Parts: sequence; C-alpha cells; structure tokens
Amino acid sequence: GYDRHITIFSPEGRLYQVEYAFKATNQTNINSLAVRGKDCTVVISQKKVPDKLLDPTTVSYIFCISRTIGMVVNGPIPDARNAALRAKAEAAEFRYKYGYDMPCDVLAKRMANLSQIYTQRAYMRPLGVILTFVSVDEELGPSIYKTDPAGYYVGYKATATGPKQQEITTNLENHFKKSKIDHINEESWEKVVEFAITHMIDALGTEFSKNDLEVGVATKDKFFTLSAENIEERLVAIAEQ
Amino acid sequence: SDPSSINGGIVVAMTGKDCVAIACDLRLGSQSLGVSNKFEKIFHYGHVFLGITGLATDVTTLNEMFRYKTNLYKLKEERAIEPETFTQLVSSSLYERRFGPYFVGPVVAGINSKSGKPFIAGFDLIGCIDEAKDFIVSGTASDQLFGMCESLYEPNLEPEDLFETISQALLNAADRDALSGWGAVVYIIKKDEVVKRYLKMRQD
Amino acid sequence: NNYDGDTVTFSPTGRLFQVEYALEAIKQGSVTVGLRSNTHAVLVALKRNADELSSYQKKIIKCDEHMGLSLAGLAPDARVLSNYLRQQCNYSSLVFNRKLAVERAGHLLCDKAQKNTQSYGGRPYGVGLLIIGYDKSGAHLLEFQPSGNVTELYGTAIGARSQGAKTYLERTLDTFIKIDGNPDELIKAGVEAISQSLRDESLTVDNLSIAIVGKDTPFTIYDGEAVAKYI
Amino acid sequence: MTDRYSFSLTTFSPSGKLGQIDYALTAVKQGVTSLGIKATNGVVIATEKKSSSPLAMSETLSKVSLLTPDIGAVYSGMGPDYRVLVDKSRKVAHTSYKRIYGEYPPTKLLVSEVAKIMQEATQSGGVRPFGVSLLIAGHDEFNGFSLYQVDPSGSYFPWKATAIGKGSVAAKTFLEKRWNDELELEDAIHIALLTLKESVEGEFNGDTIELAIIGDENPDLLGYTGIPTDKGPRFRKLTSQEINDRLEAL
Amino acid sequence: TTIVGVKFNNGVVIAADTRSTQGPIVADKNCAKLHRISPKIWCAGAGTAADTEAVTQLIGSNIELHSLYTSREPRVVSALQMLKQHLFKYQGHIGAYLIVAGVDPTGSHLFSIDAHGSTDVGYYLSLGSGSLAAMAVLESHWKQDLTKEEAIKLASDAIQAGIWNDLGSGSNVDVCVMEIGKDAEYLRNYLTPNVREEKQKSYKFPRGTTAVLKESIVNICD
Amino acid sequence: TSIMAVTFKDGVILGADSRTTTGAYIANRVTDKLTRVHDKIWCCRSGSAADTQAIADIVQYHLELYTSQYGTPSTETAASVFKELCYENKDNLTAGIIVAGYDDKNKGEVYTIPLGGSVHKLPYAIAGSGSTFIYGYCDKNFRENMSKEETVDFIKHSLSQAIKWDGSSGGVIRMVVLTAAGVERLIFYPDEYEQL
Amino acid sequence: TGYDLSNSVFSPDGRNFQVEYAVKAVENGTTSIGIKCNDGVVFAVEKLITSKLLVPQKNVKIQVVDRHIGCVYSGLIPDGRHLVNRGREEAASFKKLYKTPIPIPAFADRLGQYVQAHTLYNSVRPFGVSTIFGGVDKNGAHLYMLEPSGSYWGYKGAATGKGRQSAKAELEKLVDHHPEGLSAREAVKQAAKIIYLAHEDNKEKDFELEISWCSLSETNGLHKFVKGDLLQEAIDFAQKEIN
Amino acid sequence: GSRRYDSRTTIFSPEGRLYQVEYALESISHAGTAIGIMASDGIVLAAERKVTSTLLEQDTSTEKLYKLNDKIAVAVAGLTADAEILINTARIHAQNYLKTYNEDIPVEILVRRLSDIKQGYTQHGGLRPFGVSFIYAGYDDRYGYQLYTSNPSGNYTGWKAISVGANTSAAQTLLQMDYKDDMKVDDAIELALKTLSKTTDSSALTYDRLEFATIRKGANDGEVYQKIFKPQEIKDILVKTGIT
Amino acid sequence: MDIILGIRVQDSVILASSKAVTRGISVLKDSDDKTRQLSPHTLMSFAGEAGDTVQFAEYIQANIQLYSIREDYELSPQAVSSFVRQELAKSIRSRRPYQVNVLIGGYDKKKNKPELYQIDYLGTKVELPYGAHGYSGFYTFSLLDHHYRPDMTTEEGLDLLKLCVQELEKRMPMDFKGVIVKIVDKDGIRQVDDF
Ligand SMILES: [K+]
Ligand SMILES: [Mg+2]
Ligand SMILES: [Mg+2]
Ligand SMILES: [Mg+2]
Ligand SMILES: [Mg+2]
Repeated sequence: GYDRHITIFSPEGRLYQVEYAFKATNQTNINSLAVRGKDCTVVISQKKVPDKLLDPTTVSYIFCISRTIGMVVNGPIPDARNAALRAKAEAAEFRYKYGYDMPCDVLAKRMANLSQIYTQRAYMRPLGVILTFVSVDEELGPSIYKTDPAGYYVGYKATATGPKQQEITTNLENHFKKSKIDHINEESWEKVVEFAITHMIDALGTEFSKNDLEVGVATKDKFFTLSAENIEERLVAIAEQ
Repeated sequence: SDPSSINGGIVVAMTGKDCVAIACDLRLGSQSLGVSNKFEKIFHYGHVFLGITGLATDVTTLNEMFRYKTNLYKLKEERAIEPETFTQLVSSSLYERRFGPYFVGPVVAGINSKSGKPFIAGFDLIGCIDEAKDFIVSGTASDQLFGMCESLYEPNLEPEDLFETISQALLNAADRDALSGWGAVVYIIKKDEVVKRYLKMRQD
Repeated sequence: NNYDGDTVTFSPTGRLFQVEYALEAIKQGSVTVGLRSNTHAVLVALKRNADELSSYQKKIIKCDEHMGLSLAGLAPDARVLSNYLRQQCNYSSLVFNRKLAVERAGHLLCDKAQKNTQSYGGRPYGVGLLIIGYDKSGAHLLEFQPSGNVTELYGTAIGARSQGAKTYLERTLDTFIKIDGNPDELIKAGVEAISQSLRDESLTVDNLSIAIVGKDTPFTIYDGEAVAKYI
Repeated sequence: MTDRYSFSLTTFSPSGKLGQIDYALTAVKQGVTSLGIKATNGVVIATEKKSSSPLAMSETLSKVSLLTPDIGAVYSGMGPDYRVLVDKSRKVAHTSYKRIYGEYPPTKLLVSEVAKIMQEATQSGGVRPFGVSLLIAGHDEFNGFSLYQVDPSGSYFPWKATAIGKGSVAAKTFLEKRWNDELELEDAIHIALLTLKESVEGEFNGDTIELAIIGDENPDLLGYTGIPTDKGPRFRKLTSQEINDRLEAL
Repeated sequence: TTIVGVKFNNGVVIAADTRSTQGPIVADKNCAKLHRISPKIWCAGAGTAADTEAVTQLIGSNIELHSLYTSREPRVVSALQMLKQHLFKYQGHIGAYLIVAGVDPTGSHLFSIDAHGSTDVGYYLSLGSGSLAAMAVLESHWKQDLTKEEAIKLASDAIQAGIWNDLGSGSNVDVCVMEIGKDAEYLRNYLTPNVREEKQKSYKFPRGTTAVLKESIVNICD
Repeated sequence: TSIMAVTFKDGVILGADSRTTTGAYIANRVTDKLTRVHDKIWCCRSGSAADTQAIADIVQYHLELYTSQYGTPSTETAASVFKELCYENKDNLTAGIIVAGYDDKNKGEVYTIPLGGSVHKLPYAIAGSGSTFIYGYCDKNFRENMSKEETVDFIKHSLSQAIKWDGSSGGVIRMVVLTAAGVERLIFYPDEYEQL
Repeated sequence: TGYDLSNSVFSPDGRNFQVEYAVKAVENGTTSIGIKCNDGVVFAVEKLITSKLLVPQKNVKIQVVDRHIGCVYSGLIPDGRHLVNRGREEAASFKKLYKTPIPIPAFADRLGQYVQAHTLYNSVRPFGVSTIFGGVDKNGAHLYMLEPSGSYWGYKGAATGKGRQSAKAELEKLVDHHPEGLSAREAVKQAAKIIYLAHEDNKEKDFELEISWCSLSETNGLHKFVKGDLLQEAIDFAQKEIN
Repeated sequence: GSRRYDSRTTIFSPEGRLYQVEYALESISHAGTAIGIMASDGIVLAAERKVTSTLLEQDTSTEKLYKLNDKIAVAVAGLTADAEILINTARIHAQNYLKTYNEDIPVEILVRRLSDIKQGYTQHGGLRPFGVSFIYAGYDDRYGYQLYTSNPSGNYTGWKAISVGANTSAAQTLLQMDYKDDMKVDDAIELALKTLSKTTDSSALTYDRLEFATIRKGANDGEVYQKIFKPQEIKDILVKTGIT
Repeated sequence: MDIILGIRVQDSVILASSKAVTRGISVLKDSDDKTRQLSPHTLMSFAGEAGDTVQFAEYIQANIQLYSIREDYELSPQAVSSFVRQELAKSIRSRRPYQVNVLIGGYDKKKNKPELYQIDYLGTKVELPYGAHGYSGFYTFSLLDHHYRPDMTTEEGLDLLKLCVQELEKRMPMDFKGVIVKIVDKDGIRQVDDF
C-alpha cells in the first residue's frame, strides 16, 4: 500500500499523507484562539515551557509576518518556522511588486496554494501545520484567515485550533448566538484580549498565570505581541471583576 | 541598405458603400534592377485580405505565417477569422518581434461577415494598429499615395466608382516612384463576390 | 535488512548499513600500516596479487612533494580520492603559494566522503586511507574512513588482520615516537609492525611496499629491490 | 534533492483501467452536488455552500468563480484543487488567447485549455490527477450560450443540463423530466433551485446556496462608459437577497 | 503627442490629442492615446506608438489577473509599480512615456512614467512633444481645489495648446474622467476643432477611365 | 541636484532641492528627493532619477524583509545594501546617494555613496551637481553637536547657495528631521531662502 | 506499514520515523554541553580516547563559525561538519550583505531551516546530529540546541549525547542555585565537572576534555578555545568533585 | 528514494511484450467502435458514441471524429483527452509541412510522425503511453484515398476497410465478407452502418449515438471535400438504408 | 563565383554558370562546376561568399536526398524551392547568415513543365522565364527581354544563351573563363560539353 506513503489517491479517493499531516498539527498539544474587535484582531495561544533549562522568551508559536500581519501556528516548530519564513518573503515580495501591503486574506490564499501543491506533487510532503493569519486589513477591517495541510482556507468571525478546539469553538458559537453580532463589541484592544482569555479559561476549564499564555494583537498599521507583564496586567483586570 | 526600400512596392486600401477595395503594384526589384513583374503583394485567408509591402522575403514569410495561423484558427474555432480579429493577430505577431522586426507595411482589408461592415487597417513594422474609415496606404510611394487618396477620395463610393478612384490613386502614385509600378492589381470586395482586375500601366 | 537498500536510509537503531558495508570492503583489503616520529612519517603496505602470473596491486600513492597515502579496499575509489587530494594540494600551491596542511587534507576528505552518504543515487567510497605528511607543524599521520571519520594518530593500521599491527604499535608507542633523525629505524619499526598481521605468507621483494616523508625528505615510494634492505 | 519523480504516477492496470483517474472520480462522487442548466437566453450554474463551521464566513469562500466576463465555473470534489485550476484557467485565457487576439476566448476553447491542464496531471511525471469535475457555463458571439463538464481525465462534454457530485444520479433524472428546448432563463433558475433542494439537507436559503448566471450583458457592472462596443459582463453572481426572493415563489 | 493629467475635488481627469506621425507625415489623424488598464485606471501615452499600446495592454492583462486573484479592485500604485519596473528593465528601449491616473479604494491618483523607469507625483502633469505648450497653460491656470468641470476645461485647454503650437500634435482632444464613487467616463473626441473644409471639386472619375488588361472572379469560399 | 545630510546633537537632518531636469527643461519643480527606506532610515537621491528610484525600492524591500526576520536594521546595514547594489552594478548606474538614519544607541549617522559604489561615513555629507558650489561654505560653517535650529539654518543657508549658482538645482528646500522624538518633514519656499 | 523506510513520509501518528531514527544516532554519540553565563556562553565535549595512538589535543571537535559563534555536536561527526560548513556559508553571506556579523538567533534559524529542509524529501537523509551552539552579539549572550527534526530553542543550559540525562540534572542544579547568574570563569569550571560527571555513562574508555567559550569581558566577544593553565585549572576542579 | 514508486512503464515482459502497451490496447477494446471504409471515389468514417445520456447536447458535440486539415480526418478510440493532445500536435505538424514546402502534407508522412510520437512514450521517458487508437482517413495526389490505423505501440498499417475499439473481431469478419474493390462511397456508407448495427452492444442503433463523416472528390472538379455529418443528416442516412 | 544564368524554354530549363574561381589577383581554377544535383530532375546553381556557397549547396543536397530515400519519391521543383527559400529566410537572422544566391532549375514530371526559381541570400523567391544573379543581370535581362520567346526549343535556348555569354565576355570587367551549361528536362539532367 504505497498510496499511503505519497500524495496519490487511495481507492476511496483519499489522500492519507494529507490526513496524517493534520494529526501532526496537534503534536505540540497547544490550543490557539482568535477573535475580532471593532478596531482590532486578537489571537491568543497557550504557552507550555516544560523544561526548566529552556529560555522561555525564545519559545513562541506566534510570528510577525509583516508590520500589519501576524500568524500563529498549530504544529511542530520546524514546519511552523518554515511556513513563517516563506510567508515573510511572500509578503515582502508582494509589497515590492505591487506597491501596497499584502492583505491578510491574499497571503492566506498564497500559502494555501503552496500547501495545495504539496498535496498534488509527489516529491514534496505537506507541512504538518495549521496557519492562522490575523490583521486589521485597510479594506476588509479586522480579519482572521486560516490555512491547513489540505490547502483549504477560509475567513472567520472567530476561530480556534488545537486538541481541545471543539470546546473553544462551541463556547465562541454560543457567545455569538447571544450577542447577535460578528465580533466583540469593544473599544479598546485591552478588553478584547481580556475577552479572549476569559472565554479560553471557561472552555478549557484551566486557570492561567502570566507565563501560560501568549498574545498577539493586530491594530491598524501594526501587529504586535504582548510581554509577560502586559499579559499579567491583563490577568489582574479579569480577576478584579 | 535600408530594408524597407530594397525591393520596392506599394499597397493601398479603400472603403466604399458596402464594399472595400485593396490594390498593389507588381514590381520586385533589387534597388535599381527590376527583377520580377509578377510579384503580387495581396493575399487572402478566407474572406480577409492582407496586403504587405517592404522587404520581399518578409512579405513571403508573413504570408506563409498568417496562412499557418489562420488555418489552425479555423480548425479550432470552426469558423473563418474576421478582419477585426485578424488585425489583432497581425499586431500581436509583429510586436512579438519588437527588437528584431519584420521590415513590412501590412494592410488588412475585408468585410465582417456577421455585421456586414467594411473594415480596413494599417500597421507599422512593429504592430501599431492604424484604423481608418477612409483609406490606408503603404510602401515606397506612401507619400504619393497619401496625396492621391487625400484628394481623390470621397465617402460611400459604389464598387464600380471605387475601382476607378483606387486605381487612379495607385497608378499616379506609382509613376512618381522609381521602385513602384511594373503592373498593378486591384481587388474589389463585396459581401459575397470578389473581382480581381489587372491594370494597364506604363512599364518604366 | 530492509534498511540497507541505499545510503539515504537510517535503520531503527540509527545505523547506515551501506556505509557499514563500505567499511566491510576495507576489512577484506590487504593490510597497510602507518606510523610516525617527530621528524618522519612512514607508510608500510602489504601488496596483493591475483596469482603467480600477475603483478602486485600498488597500495601507495603520492599526492604532493610533502604528502601521500596508502589504500585498503576498492582501489578505483582510492584513485578518485587521491586525485582530489592532488588537486587540493595543488590549488593551495598555485593560489596561496602554500603547502596544504595535512589536517586540512583530512577535513577535505571527510567532507567529500560525507556528501556521498546523505544523497540518493550515490554510494559511499569503498576504501580506507592512511595519509602521511610533513608540513609547518611537523610530521603527521591520518586515518580516513569512508564513513567520513578522519583521525590523527601516532600510528595505526587498516585492512585484514590489522589488529595485530595496531596492538604492536600501541605497545611500541613510547619507542618509535622518539625515532627522530633516523629514517631506516622508523621503517624497521613499521616493517616489524606489519609483520604482526601476516599469516602463512612472509614479506618478499615484490610483496612489500614502503613510503616515507619528513623534514628533509620528499614523499618517496620504495618497491622491488629497494625494499630488500628491510627483509 | 530535486524532483526525482519524473515518471507517471497514473498507469494502465491489466484490465485497462487508469486507477488514479477512477479514484479521482470517486473523490468527485463524495463532493457536494453542483449543477448547470442551459436556457435559450442564458445559463445557470449552482451549488450548495457546505459550511465547515458556523464560525466560518462562507461568503469568503466562493465555489462559483468568474473566469472571463462571459464565462463562469463551478465544481464538485476537492476545493483546493478547484481554486488553483481557476487561477490557471483565468491566466491561460489571457496568455494563450486575449494577448494574441485582443478578445476573450470562446467557451469551448477555454474549456479545451482547462481540459489540457487536467490531462497533463494524468500523464506528466510526479503528479496525481485533479480531484474535481468542473461545470463551465459561458457565452460567445458565434456559438451563443454553452455548458461544459470537464472530468479528471481531461474529457469534456457539452450539456443541455447536468449535475455532478453527491446526488448527481437523482438530480440528472430530475432535470430530464423538467428540461425542454424552450426554457427561458428565469425558468432555468427555478428548476435549478428545485433540483438543488433535493440534495440539500439542512438550511436552504441565499446564504447556504451559491448561484450564478450567464445571461444578458450588464453595463452597470462594467465600471466605465464611453466605448459603445464594450457592453459589460454576461456573468453575474446572484446575491443572497436575490435567491430568497425566488425561494418564496417556489 | 501632447498628453496631460489634472487632479480635482473628487477625482482625476486625463486628456490627449489624436495625431500619430511618421517623420513629417501624419499617419493617423484620429488615433486613441487614452488606454484602459482597468475599468477605473486609465493611461495616457506618448512616445513609440506600438510600445505605449503593448506595455499598457500587458500590464492591464496582469492587473486583471491580479484583481481576480486578490478579489480586490486594482490600485493605481500597482499599475504604476508594474509599468515602471517593466520599463526600467528595458533601459528606455521601450519608448513609452505615460501619464497614469485612476480611482481605487485608497482614493484618486495621478502619476507619470518615463521610458527609463522614473515616476512623478503631481496635481497636474504633461508629457510628449507638446508638453511644454501644455505645461505653460497648466502653470498659468492651475489652482488648488478645482471642480470637475474646471479640471476638464483646464486639461482640454492644455491639450489645445499642444494641438495648435506643436507640429507633433494635432486633430482632436480625447478626455477621460475618473471620479471617486462613480464609473469612469471615457470621452472619445471630446473636442473636434480640426474638421476638414469642403473640397472645391469632386474627383469622381468617368467609369472606364482606367485601362484594364484582365478580369477574373476570385474564389473566397471553400 | 543639490543634496545634503547633517548629524547633530539630537540626531540627523536630511536636505534637498526639488528640481528634476531633461537638459535645461525642468521636468519636475516639486520633486521629493528625500526617500524612506525604513521608519528612521532615509536617503537623499542624486543622479539618474530612474536608477536612484529603482535602487531605493530594492533597498526598502531588503530592509522590510530584514525587519521581518531580525528586527530593526542599523543605519550601517542600510548603507551596506545601497553599496552592494551600486558597486556590483557600477557599469549600468548613475546614482549618488546619501544614507542617513537614527539609532538610539548610535544616534545620528550619515553615509555617502558616490558613483563608484564606495562607502564613506561622515559627520555631514553633500552631493549632487550643486554641492560643488558649497564645499567652501559648508566646511567653514559646520560644527559638531549643533542644535536642531542651528542645523536647519546650516542646511537652509547651504542649499540656498547651491540652488543660487547651480542651474540644475532649484524649487523648494525639503528637509527631514530624524530624532528619538520621531520624523518631522520641513519645507522652505523660494521667497524665504532666496533673500538669505 | 513500511512508513519508516522513507524520509519525509508521515506515519499514521503524524511522525517522521526517519528523523526519530536519526535521533537514535545522536543518543549513541558522545556527550556535549553548553552553559549560558553572565556575558557569554561556554561549550564542552567528551572525546573518547579509543587508543593510546590518538594524538592528544589534535582531534578538535568544537568548531567556530564566523569569529563570534561556537558549535559543538553529538552523533555522526561528518554530518556535524556539513552543518557547520553551511553555517559558515550562511554567516558569510549575511555579513557580506548586511555588514554586521550574524546575530545568534538569526544564525540559529539559518541552521534550523537547513536541517528542516532535510526532512522534506525522500532523496535526502536527515542529519544524524544534535548541535549545541551560540555566542555573543549586540543583544548579549545566546545559547541554542538544534535537533535532527530542525527543532531548536534558546537554553540556559543544554546537553546531548549518551550522558545527556546526567548532564541535564547537573545543569538544572546550577540554574536553581544561581538565579542572579553564573560568571564565565565559573561556567568553564562547571562545564568540566559536568563532562566528568556525564562520563560515568561512557566509562569503559577514558576520555579527553575539550572546552571553549565566548565572553564579552573575558574573550572580548570572540570565540576562543580554553587551553593551558585555564584548562588544567578546570580539569583539577572537576577531579576534586568526583572524589 | 523515489525508485520505490516507479511502475517502469517502458519495459519488456519475459515474453517480449510491452506491458503498458498491451494494457492500453485492453482499455481501447472497451471504447466505442469506429469503422473506416475506403472506396474508389471516397472514404467513409463511422463511429459509435459511448453510452449516451438523453440530456447530452448532440449537435455541438465532438468525441470520435476530428479534422486534422482539409484533406485528412481521424476517428478516435480510447481516452479522448489523450487523443486531443495528439490531434493538436498532428494539426501543427500539417501546418509546418505546408509552411515549409507550400504543399499539403502527404497522409502517410503525417501518420508516421504521430505514430513516432506514440513510439517514443513506449521506449523512453518513464511515462504512460497514450491510450488511443486512430483511424486516419485522407487524400493526397500521390496515393489518392488512404486509410491507416495507429495504436499505443506506435505501429501503423494501411487498410481498405478497418475497425478499432470494441468488437473489432466481429466487425472485421463482417467487413471482410461484404467488401469488394470496385465499391462506391454510397455502398461503403451502407456497409459501415450495417456493421456497427450488428456489432453494437446497444439495443438499437440510433442517430444520437453516432458520428459520421465522408471524404469524397464529390466537390466540383478535381478537389476533395470533408463532410462531418450533422445529427439530422445521420438521421436521414439511417432511414435511407432502412436501419430505422 | 560570380556569373550564374538560367533560361526556361518550352520543354527544359538551361543553367549556365561561370567556371572561374578567383582569389585576390589570381584565377585559382578555370573549370569549376558551380552546381549541385538535388534530385534526378532538379538542379541548383549558386554564387556568393567563398565557402558559404558549396557548404549551403551540399547541405540542401543532403536534405533533398534524405527526403527522396525516406519517401521513395521525388519532391517537385516548387517544393524544393520553398524548402531552400525557408532555409535562407532562417539564415538571414542568424548570428552568421549564409551569403549565397541560388537558381533552381527543375522539370516537374507531374505537370510536364520546366520551372526556374531565382532565390537570393535574403530568401527572396521568384519564378521566372529567365534569371540571373549578381552583375550579370544588368546585361542579360534586357537582352533576354528582347530575344526571348516562351515557345523556344532547347536548341533555340542554347543559341539565346550563347548571345548572353558573348555580351558578358564583351562588357564584363572580369575574365570568368566561360560557362558550364546544363539542361534539365523530362529525361533528367545532362551537361553540354562543347560550349
Ligand atoms: K494611437
Ligand atoms: Mg507529496
Ligand atoms: Mg515608377
Ligand atoms: Mg537654480
Ligand atoms: Mg531576388
């Protein structure tokens, strides 16, 4: 059964290598979440540093692709960084060729096309990663677009990825059923980050210290990550309410 | 050693009432030496007529090239190419050789079989389309042809009248050019009949 | 077993079987010995014939005026690698007016062998080499394995029954290292070393091959009647 | 390194079958239903928007795509394969036709170029066939309206009406009863919505259905005025609201 | 050629003459120098005629594919970047001198491009052999906060300066108005101030004037 | 062109005229020869307009890709990228570029890159056709650790003279101030600077 | 099955068995460590003395990249050299284009991407080495450890090879007992101790110690080998602790 | 490496046969039958469409019969997509010859080159062969009317009458029975249809499941005409011979 | 090289080609045959740049002979001439173009007609009743314009050709050492030995 080793069709029309790449996604045992505010797009992800010998500042699955675009990865770090470097190069080339900043959704499509090629061409394996791109697009506003090893991509009102993704997904679904809107109706990004953490706490059922989390925020004209103290400040605000 | 004036020759096209005319001389020379008095410069692919002046080897080559391309067009499209479409094909093909061009002055003439509209067009050696309501000129006596056409031409001429006008435009222009003449051919083109006439002209 | 079809495959215990099989070709090869003092470096090699009508396969190759090696295993692979060393030694001379350090020679061979163990289609080199030389830091002896591993030593031996000579040199270490300014004695120690690897056969005049390089001695090879002195 | 797969991954079996093509067709069978109906004055193509999650914005994912102003495409099978085929199809319409003739290719020839791309994925080295069947609807001056199906093999057939994917067998039978050669475009849209309801299970509205037409020229969608011969695209995607209007008089 | 571009309140307008020359000879009396790159991005072109047409078509083609790829309306800066990099690559040998203008989601824009690859930004620009005649008018009558109708007047006046004073320019004035929130309106032959007067005489010949040697029917059918 | 860049106490200021020519015709009288390759790394352009634009675009791309991977590049790094392009393509380029930027560690820095593609780090740099006429003036008047107001006056007076004598220079005097505070754009019109 | 026969093939778990098999080759190799300190990094490695015939001090395993980065590795030694050769090419082209010497994090990713690339195709074999490396740049000291998969992180202390667990335990004690920081000269001594302690897991053949270091104050930010008096002092410190 | 997944499409069996060619011929034997019959005054091409659906657009359809130039046509049996690749090559080849020599390409020369392309896919490149068999019908001024066939092996032969695709064994016996040399086109038309009608796997032969074409000198004086039959023209010719 | 002539009469094509090969101030040879038989009923004469002429002639000869063997058939003079023209038309935009001018005389056996083609190095093809390359035409064309008739016999054509050679021998600056004359008709190609 060599149809399970390379990306050719099985008798039932499936691509097992693509399916097994999806299972590599959860190898890190980390859950990520993305939501949109009025002015911003917040992405949060768990940060697990098991080894005491690790430099915790270098352990990250969130990447600054361009000044405006951020990307969080669910999957092994080697493939994650492979995707990040390509995304950065693609975004830079786009700006040079076409004279304006690459939109979040266009970068997502491009990376998805690259992933599709690996599902059709035999010599290239799929990357065992799911890429969540976030920005505040100058045309489309707050944006979340997600890519997988099948080459599939789509925009999101909000999203979650990881082993316990389904719990987070339904938690968010139930909130948007209640609020009746496509986003978090909040002025400041600080409170949208607080919302993101609050709802992750409820869905996962765990408490977080300042070092258990990782936060990326996209606003108009810049995407940035938060420091441990920025998150701690945010955790204190949730606790005092 | 100016490629466009080694062999000599002229082509002119005109529109009339529900008809078009395209005409050319018959000379092929090598500078001063007249070599052939049978060298026709007008060709046709289906109902679309193409005249080509300039370097004679490129005239022959481009004829063979457009016959090639229009034959494949017809096989794949299952219909004859129209003048407007053929005009675009000529422009594309010439610009493809932008920095090593065919030294030619082609002229498209024909009637669109769907709309019935008369159509003429001219090109420079590198593809620039020159569309006209009235007339297109080309060749070593183009100045002369411009002067003849601009004065002799009037709109909506009948096929028989248009024949006289275009013939007199060509003949008198050719007689003021050393490299043009040695015989002439005129094509009168109606919606579904084409008449070809050889003109008597001075042979010097 | 299932992991020895090519060099690009690791076994479940992390082994490269094609590289190990290449290593096996060296073990079948005729014994050759290398040793040095502080002034000279010596190669001794037992040559092998097809039968009594044939010649004896040459084991020693000169690379430069100050460097050369002996071989054990696939001879054509030794020709390829020695030719590469000749070029590298030569490049160093023409471009930098510099005699190639014996250590760099080892690093270059290592990196050339390594590339043949990580790519599809290729195969490992099937030969082991003992490189001797005299450069700006004195005498040297290197051992090349086609796994890529190159090792600098006072003395060593490779080939069939090389363990006998290798044990002897390990005992004789303190003696032969201080044979300075005396070529014939350093060779004698090498000839006695290779004698610990002989079985049923003894060293004859068209059987023994010796090479030497040192402070005031270019790399030169001795065969035929020139080695009769040492039997 | 380098692509060492220079050999065919699709080969003939002893029985004469081309396995990978068959298996690609199997992937198309699993895919969501899409259909196309040809009327006298237009063509309609339609499909269900199977949402992956309710948090996903299904508007951002377009199953029906414009190839030229007068040609549109829809599919059944693998979405990613379709997306790259649309990219390639749009480009080849320019490179191998518009940049040569100064006009857009007729439907049959664009289809022919897409078919060629899919055939090559069936024979070239180190690639699998595309896991999609396309339905391409279009118009051109000399051939009028037309509808084509393109399979993973690269074969294409012209249709009066057809369906592909999940419930294609039932949908084709439904279309045989309803189709005549006198159908007006609005009648074809009506039949398209009826046929699609059979295969759709959950919600059936303008947000879960994607539908486009090839009909009259749309000068309002051109974006400029001043050239009489340029009259606008015949391809138009029906809005969510426009679908719901027709679902009341269903 | 004379070509111009003028910015106004809610958009941008470009214009051009319609003369095409071969040395001292007028080859085309009514050629179109206003080129559509996308529906709301238009290009006025001076220089080598085939070059301005070809480079405008190529970039227009690629802009269309880009617009389809990104699901976005094309931007003027994209056309600007693509044109300048193409022209720079050919080191001036592609003799295209362009005024690029249009409206997009970012706003309204006006640029110029030289055959060698340099680009300019301005509220008013002119290129071609009649650019000095045009620029003289623009420098005399331009002001900040022009209306639509004022900008059309200024643009066409600048082209007229070229038509009358430059031998390289003549015939008619073409205009294209690109306003924000509206469709771009292409005004082909907006002004036609060079209509040929009635000829003194009809040169229609008596039938039979031309001597003929042979006649034959030509077969165009299969 | 007349262009210059000058370091001072709080950082660095770039300066330029606004004239572009074909022969004696002024093709653009309001040109912007001061150009951003990064947030606080700018350049002054002189020579061929096409060449310097194409170069600046490539550099801006390189530094954007640098920033994505390694964070903010140094002014020296930016100058090195300019050099690499100018040096390796010296046969096909006519570009005289001054690179200027503000670090917080290194404060204000100026690098000039002439035709050959050599690099020269200086306290201040002048370039372009009009620079010839102010070598005397600038050398006599430049001091290190000037204030913002003093540096603005130095550049204003200098370019005023360069413009006065050089026919290829003119229009407005543009300036860009690079400090810790941020980026400030200054403009000065003929009526002010001509009567200095 | 058969999923483990070809590189770049995912198993049903989502694993690349060929990479995991390369890790076994690394675990088979000799012990190597890295210690991050106040203003730099220290590297050390175990060199098994196979025979008396090995020339002491003359089979150097620690490698320098550029002038400010040190690299050490465990596993297939030739594979490690190939990686360093690439590292040197990467560092050279960085300095060529950007003038400044390559930052350590930048360098870390260059190696990471290259190693990761050797898990993408079946026509190449993964690297049979884990590499500990680092140095001093404009932002201070950095220590990294890179694995056959391409995975790398920053470390306070790092260890790999046959005695990695013993070395890791010893490294963890230093991190706990010195929260403020360890000095460069102290770290050299500690590195010696840890290699000697990690040698218990490879105690048939006796060994040779090799240390190197980069320190802003002690080596002026450049990579240097520890030799002579400073080496013997570090050896003696280690000898006193095992007894 | 990738050796593991190589089918080795261009090798011999122990019996000296080409596996892939044999299996491609097996594929072709399930394709709709196509017949060519050469008469003294023209050539007939007849082909059966593969099990049709009533909603198939029959008039604007082409599956079996393709035009190569004005003097040459082909009937297809096998994968249509494969055939179109080859047909476009053949069309281009014909235009190259015309451009070079200013004469229409002799039939055999076109057939040889197309067959040579097929041959190449069986000897080198590691690609699967084209799963296609052609019947070539054409005219030139050297040999006049000619029928050829080529198959995935790249071998071609000339015929007076021949069938490809399904039921060739039964079809060839029937053609061998009723064919004679002094035959006319209209007689050949009848033989082609009668043969398909008896060899068909369908219940009854109808107009909608056929493609038909003739190559006659039935134009006006010394020139050749290609007639690709319209649906209604097939309906009439089917009635005229009394099959429906 | 220099003088090559061609005359097409009723039933044959006659080619006359000068025998001299001159390099510098020396006539190196006076018996040079500036022609190649491309097929049994097709003959090509040539003139132009030294080396280029024979290299081109023999290259064409090889190609036509290859075709003849492949198809067991003789290409028509029209087909051969078109092949030759295209080769020269390719050549003119090469890095180093063939500087060769040719006349192709052939008898079409299918049409039973003689045919004469004049092709220059640019690839300029014309069918003619009589042809010439180089300065020869400046004398012979006007002469043949006067004396040529389309219904002439081979003997009449040879006398007409003698008249051309005589004129060239009178008015041409250079000594071209007479001509080799060859006749192409229904029976193939033969050489006139006494001219
Ligand atoms: K024009
Ligand atoms: Mg793959
Ligand atoms: Mg005349
Ligand atoms: Mg001035
Ligand atoms: Mg000629």
